[PDB]
Amino acid sequence: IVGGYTCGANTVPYQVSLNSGYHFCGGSLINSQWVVSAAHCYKSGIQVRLGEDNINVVEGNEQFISASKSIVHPSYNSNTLNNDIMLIKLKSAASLNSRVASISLPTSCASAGTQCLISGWGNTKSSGTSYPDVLKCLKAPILSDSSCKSAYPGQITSNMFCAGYLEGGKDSCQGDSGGPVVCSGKLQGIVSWGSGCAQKNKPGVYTKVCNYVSWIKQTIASN
Ligand SMILES: CC[C@@H]1[C@@H]2[C@H](C(=O)N1Cc1ccc3c(c1)OCO3)[C@H](c1ccc(C(=N)N)cc1)N1CCC[C@@H]21
Ligand SMILES: [Ca+2]
Repeated sequence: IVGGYTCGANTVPYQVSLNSGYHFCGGSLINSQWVVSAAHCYKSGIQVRLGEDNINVVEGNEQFISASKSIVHPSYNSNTLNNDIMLIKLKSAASLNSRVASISLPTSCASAGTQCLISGWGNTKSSGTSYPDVLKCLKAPILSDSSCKSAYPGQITSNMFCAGYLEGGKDSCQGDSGGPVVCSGKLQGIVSWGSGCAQKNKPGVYTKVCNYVSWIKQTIASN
């Protein structure tokens, strides 16, 4: 997260760290046995880490749970990043509490100007790599489709939206991928891609989760 603020420990209880010996992606807990992340975060050997603040220190409230399966959207396209979403099933159900909790799926898509909360443990600088220990937070609005498509002509599908600041200086970045964009208490986005981080006129692009709710529900029901 570039230009954000320290969330505070366990203030974002649905936030997850995907770990393979190191943090590589975020995710969101959507019930006690399933996580939503980005398709481009796919790998084998994923451990899900719940209840984290400092990812480098065991502080209490952590639960480490292996992924038993990862389900990349079958129409995910690695070139265009269309359908950049993946479901992860936990080996065992998480123990839900004040500090470990699920986030609701949306019943409707969010409109432009909706202010959202984006969080993660990714890079906090644009040019240069500085990773935080603790979870960072950023408040950012959803941009209009017209502004999104003028920023990234020809690259924006109906399954994507832009959020952030055209003036720059505030954005998600490397390591934030697959993390949550939560607006009015519902999961509306997944950190997917962008052009650098926090560059002027290059806002972040996010998977539009409201387009996948039935897929999510049908997939979880059958697995
Ligand atoms: C694996 C994808 C990679 C991903 C994300 C991204 O931007 N990519 C580049 C990419 C790939 C294909 C594309 C694309 C961008 O635009 C159209 O098609 C991602 C990324 C980069 C920048 C932001 C951001 N500024 N909000 C958000 C996510 N990077 C960081 C680490 C993983 C890598
Ligand atoms: Ca920790």
